[PDB]
Amino acid sequence: PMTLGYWNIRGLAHSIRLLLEYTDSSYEEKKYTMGDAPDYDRSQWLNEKFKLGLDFPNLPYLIDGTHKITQSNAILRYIARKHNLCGESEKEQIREDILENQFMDSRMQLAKLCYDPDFEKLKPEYLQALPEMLKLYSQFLGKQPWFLGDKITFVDFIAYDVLERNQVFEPSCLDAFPNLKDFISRFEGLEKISAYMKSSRFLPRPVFTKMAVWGNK
Amino acid sequence: PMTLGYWNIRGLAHSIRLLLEYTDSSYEEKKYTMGDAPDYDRSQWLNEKFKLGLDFPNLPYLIDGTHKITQSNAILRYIARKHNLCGESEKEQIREDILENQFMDSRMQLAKLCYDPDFEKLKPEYLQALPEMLKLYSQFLGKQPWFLGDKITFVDFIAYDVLERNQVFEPSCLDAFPNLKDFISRFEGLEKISAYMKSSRFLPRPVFTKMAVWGNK
Repeated sequence: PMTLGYWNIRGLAHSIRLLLEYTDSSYEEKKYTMGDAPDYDRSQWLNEKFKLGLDFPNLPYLIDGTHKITQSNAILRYIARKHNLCGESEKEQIREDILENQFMDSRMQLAKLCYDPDFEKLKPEYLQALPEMLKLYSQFLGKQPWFLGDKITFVDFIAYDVLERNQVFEPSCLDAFPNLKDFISRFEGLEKISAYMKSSRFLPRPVFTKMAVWGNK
Repeated sequence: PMTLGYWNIRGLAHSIRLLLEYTDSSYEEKKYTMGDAPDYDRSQWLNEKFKLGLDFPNLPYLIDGTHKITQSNAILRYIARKHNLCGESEKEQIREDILENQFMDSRMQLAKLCYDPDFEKLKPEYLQALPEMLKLYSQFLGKQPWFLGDKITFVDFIAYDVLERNQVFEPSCLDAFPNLKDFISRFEGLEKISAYMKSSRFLPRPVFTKMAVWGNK
């Protein structure tokens, strides 16, 4: 079937794995392992990086027959397009493109902090800015069950990931924003998702690679 | 008409401006100025940041009637969808999604170097890495006039920007990659483009904000 290659990490493959699971996609996961010692060995990946036929070899990568895809957003969009989990009106396509990029911005702010040796000094700073961020997502979701209204689409898999992951980092962050909390419960409530989370193939942690100072493994 | 708000910089608005000119779009530019002294005064933007009705207030923004849009890729996509400067087949949509994100990564590698105070120490590393980056883009463009084949699309506006920008940073970088050189020439040769470049509203520099150690103004 399909092939999803990535580190044995949650990271950029989380929303991908959930969507594949949700759409009932048939796939195999090629999971790469990293070293621990001062040399975080990546030979397992680098050895076949150029032998899979990728135009821009990267992790994660999806291979579906003739289609070799890299870049997590392109991979999501690909599966999304195949199952109609995309925005329909231009109104919805706009929100989609905004959130797709907005979440990628949020995702990267956590990543920067969690890989920085000065994590301890920088963390409080992050936490003070976090509620401004969460407020805008809250404002945007409103009374809607999903981010583009009534129908679940690919952005919700992205949203879930970056929102839920912040809740592990700082457990109480979403408490002031009920609708965000409910979103997380509603997503996890979805039949295909809950069933997957109760399986042994889940993998919600480690969040980051072994080189991170937080959420590393 | 439309409104494009951004710093008085080339930056992330470059490819949007070009695409607006090319599509014959009518628009006004709300350009913001930054401070000089150790306090890079951004009050000009900050004062109205929350008064324009943006969901996720940010620069650049595009307001088109009821449509308020932030995130440069969402703005590009909005205009492109309007004038059909997008990919049609899934094959084209894939290359489009890959490229959008791949170009965004390239754009960010240069930005990080040029805003870094250790710029003079880091520049050598970037330069030795650049020739792997451009080769992948040559490989991908091949003998096609534009990145999705024969029809020009939005990714070409992104492409031109980051490729041409590297040529300003390092004049000889595209030397080994003729098709990339020709792409730049072909892009600049487009009627609406050349005309715009010969106008007083072009603004190809500064490349980065006043805080950049390179390309700053």
